[PDB]
Amino acid sequence: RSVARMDGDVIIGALFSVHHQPPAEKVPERKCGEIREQYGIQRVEAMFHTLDKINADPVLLPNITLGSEIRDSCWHSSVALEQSIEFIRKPIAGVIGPGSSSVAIQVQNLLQLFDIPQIAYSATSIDLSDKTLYKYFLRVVPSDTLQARAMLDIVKRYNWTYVSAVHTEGNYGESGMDAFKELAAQEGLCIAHSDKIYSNAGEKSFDRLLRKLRERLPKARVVVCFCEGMTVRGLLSAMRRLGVVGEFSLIGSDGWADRDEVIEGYEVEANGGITIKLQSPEVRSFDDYFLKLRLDTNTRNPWFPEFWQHRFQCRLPGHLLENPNFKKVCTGNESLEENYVQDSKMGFVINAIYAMAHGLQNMHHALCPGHVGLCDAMKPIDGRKLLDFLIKSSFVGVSGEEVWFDEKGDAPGRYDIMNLQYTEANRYDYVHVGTWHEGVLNIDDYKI
Amino acid sequence: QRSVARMDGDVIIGALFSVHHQPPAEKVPERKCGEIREQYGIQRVEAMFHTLDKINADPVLLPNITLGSEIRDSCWHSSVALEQSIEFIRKPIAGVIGPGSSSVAIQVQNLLQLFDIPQIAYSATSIDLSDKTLYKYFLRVVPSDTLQARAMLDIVKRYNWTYVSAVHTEGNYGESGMDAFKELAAQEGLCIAHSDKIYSNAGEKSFDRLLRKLRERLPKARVVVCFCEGMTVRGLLSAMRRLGVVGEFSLIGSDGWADRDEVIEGYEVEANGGITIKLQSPEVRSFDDYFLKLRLDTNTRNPWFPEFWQHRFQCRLPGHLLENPNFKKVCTGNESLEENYVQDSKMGFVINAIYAMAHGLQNMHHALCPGHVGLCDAMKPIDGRKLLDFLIKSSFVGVSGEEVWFDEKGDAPGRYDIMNLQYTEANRYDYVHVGTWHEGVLNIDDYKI
Ligand SMILES: *[C@@H]1O[C@H](CO)[C@@H](O)[C@H](O)[C@H]1NC(C)=O
Ligand SMILES: *[C@@H]1O[C@H](CO)[C@@H](O)[C@H](O)[C@H]1NC(C)=O
Ligand SMILES: *[C@@H]1O[C@H](CO)[C@@H](O)[C@H](O)[C@H]1NC(C)=O
Ligand SMILES: *[C@@H]1O[C@H](CO)[C@@H](O)[C@H](O)[C@H]1NC(C)=O
Ligand SMILES: N[C@@H](CCC(=O)O)C(=O)O
Ligand SMILES: N[C@@H](CCC(=O)O)C(=O)O
Ligand SMILES: [Mg+2]
Ligand SMILES: [Mg+2]
Repeated sequence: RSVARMDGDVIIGALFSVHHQPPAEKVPERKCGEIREQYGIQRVEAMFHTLDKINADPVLLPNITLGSEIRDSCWHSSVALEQSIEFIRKPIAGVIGPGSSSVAIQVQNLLQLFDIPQIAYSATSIDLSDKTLYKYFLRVVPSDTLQARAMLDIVKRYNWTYVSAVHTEGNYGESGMDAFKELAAQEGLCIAHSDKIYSNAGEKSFDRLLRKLRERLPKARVVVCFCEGMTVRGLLSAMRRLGVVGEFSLIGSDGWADRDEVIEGYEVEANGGITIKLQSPEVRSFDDYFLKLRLDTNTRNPWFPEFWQHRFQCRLPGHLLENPNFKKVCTGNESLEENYVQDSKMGFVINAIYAMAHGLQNMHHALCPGHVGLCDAMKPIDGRKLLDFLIKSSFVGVSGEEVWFDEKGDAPGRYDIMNLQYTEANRYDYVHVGTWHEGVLNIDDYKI
Repeated sequence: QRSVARMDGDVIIGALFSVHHQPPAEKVPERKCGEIREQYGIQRVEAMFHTLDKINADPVLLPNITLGSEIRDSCWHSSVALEQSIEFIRKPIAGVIGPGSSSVAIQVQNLLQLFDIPQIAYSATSIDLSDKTLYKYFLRVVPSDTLQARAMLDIVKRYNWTYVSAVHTEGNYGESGMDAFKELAAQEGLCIAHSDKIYSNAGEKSFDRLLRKLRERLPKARVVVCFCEGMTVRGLLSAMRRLGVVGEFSLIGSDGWADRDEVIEGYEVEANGGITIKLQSPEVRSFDDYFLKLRLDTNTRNPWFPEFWQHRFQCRLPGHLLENPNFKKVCTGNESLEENYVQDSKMGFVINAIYAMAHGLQNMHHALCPGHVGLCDAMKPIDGRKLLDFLIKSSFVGVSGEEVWFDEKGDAPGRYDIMNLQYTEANRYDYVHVGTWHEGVLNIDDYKI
């Protein structure tokens, strides 16, 4: 499997969903789906970019260059584990990712055996806060103990007393929904229908899911989905097949948030949806770098050629990765600015990388006092010690966010409440209608 | 540097057994295990040694090819099991026996499958493991809980009940078991009245509500199917006592209840008449003949024996690397293993899992090395992907005379005992054996119920 590398004194591993997960039938041979931009290429480039800057920075890690070994997780436990084995087969100092809680648990179960700290940028499961089971895990995002509370507050806000519940099979949906149901039970909120499903389940399964939900109408119109985006898309698609529109009031978790790829093509069935988004400021710095990448000068990113052809539905003559679905040759001058959309969690990806650097810096200050570069004490780097320095690190993120971790490796965070609506213009957009921070729900009622 | 039980041979079979209890929660990061175990540990380690000795003396099974072993401790925990599984992939292991727990077996299989190493379980019963897209290299000689659902439904249909309530304990066991029951029930025209789930540790208030919801469906739905942990049943019995009701329902429970006294202890009156399922556990006399004769000074192939002996007979071994600090008297070495002796209830499964591995290797040899006495180039090294194909199609007669074979998903047939709680001729409540579910056929003594 391809691997994006950058040499340096200390090597940082990373796991990103460069491709979609393998089709249910291909799982055994671990053959992945199509190339991804927001969750794949953009994150791979964000790592390269962040490391470039850090290595060009005189204050952070003065004479210590950070290298990398970026691997594809295909958002799947089996591929992620396969690739994590490669990390431990210069030794990896720490790992960034993967994005899924279930997948993250699989990776952490192996990494902890070699004392390799892991920092997530999107794994929000409450379970990962258990340090007896996940000692070497930390993250720059808040656990879903909060998101579940935010979701219940929204339901309470609009006096909904009877709701249906759906979650994506796996640790993220299961842990999040269990927390929500626990809160609901305390508050006396009734759950009409409850169901679960795998994001990659067949259409017949999503058909069944939808049918079961409709049967609980019209009393159970509100549907709480602690779901991955693809699970939500699977449901919209099922609504498309049955010819139904606007029957439910969907309230989704961060797997949906304000992601365009989730509702693309199904804006009609998705319209009116209310979602939760992890607050993360747009990273302009990244756009300036990313949009200037060219298919001829970007050689450090092994997947770029595959990406370009897919991004511009064109093919590369003679290229081994020539796409057999497009005829118009790639002019190699197409603009990455067309319909461009930055990964919604870009800030977290970047700050997770910076957290790793700050951990290494803090460790160097303590173990190699007065030394210029790495000293005997950090040759090799002791993962167990690096973990403690990471947990005790605090800094200002790429966009001003205060980043630090509590004893459980959890970071502070908050959410933006989004509402999908048909704007004045002939277009559907994610309107920012509110926020949830420290138990306080603020929603602009006139905006909804 | 965790100890390993070894026996060299032409082909090495790996094994993961719970030689020790899992690490206390706070000792998990350091993977420091608990107390030594006998039935789930030492007895299984010895069962493997004994079985291999027997197979190596068997003129019909692998006549001129010896089997060896690399037995590791799983401490009934995924971190230790993974730690030890890493050691297997670090002579290469042809296959792995174990581990015992489904959640732990899943973690082990996620890794083994990456190296095409077939894994055969003797006690992991999770329905999840039947998914070959996720667990291609997993097979087992113990039935999947989906067969418990089947047996329980067969019991319900036998007495022509049309409506039943359904309760299951939260978690994989309870939820998967009940989902299986419900799928079958729907397909066969059985209606579900009240349906619920609950944690065994839920409060009395929660069990009070559960009982109220069940009673609301009376008298039409007098039968309650419980795919539950024993303590969930106990919670329900406890609620019946508080409410002051008796014999209103006919409870049918999965093996979480089985024939456990701790479940009905003090609530025999409200439990009386319940029907439960239990995995059959045929005693393997030949194992006892071997195990009961083991001695401290001569058993040097089992590295955990010294520790086991000290704990088993509450004595210490002066200056031993693992000298038990809880007892002052010294072991004589002539204590008898027969005192309070109890044979691991899964012993037959453990032995048959080992025999299944041997038969898969034998079948592979016959097909890939025809005419060769020993292993030929086609089996140097053994192609795990091929061994998996041969294992799946292997069948034989087990240690207790049962027929062992696997379906396409690597699942095994199921044989359960059917119990009925009754008040015997004496002033006592006993779990009376009233039937069996023999691989699809329900045999019940209708008069005893
Ligand atoms: C440290 O790195 C800087 C790069 O800006 C270089 O100019 C300087 O000479 C280096 N110092 C040492 C002691 O290597
Ligand atoms: C919820 O119900 C209360 C009580 O009837 C009412 O005062 C409040 O305005 C309602 N809020 C919404 C959003 O409907
Ligand atoms: C194979 O094993 C049998 C059974 O003990 C033995 O009689 C025979 O001599 C062996 N063959 C060889 C070539 O060693
Ligand atoms: C179940 O119903 C069938 C059909 O009437 C009947 O033949 C059979 O005897 C019944 N069994 C019992 C145990 O009542
Ligand atoms: N927070 C989700 C991931 C959502 C997403 O990034 O799409 C998880 O922990 O799995
Ligand atoms: N069947 C249980 C294990 C039972 C036992 O041996 O204690 C499981 O799948 O985890
Ligand atoms: Mg620097
Ligand atoms: Mg033999």
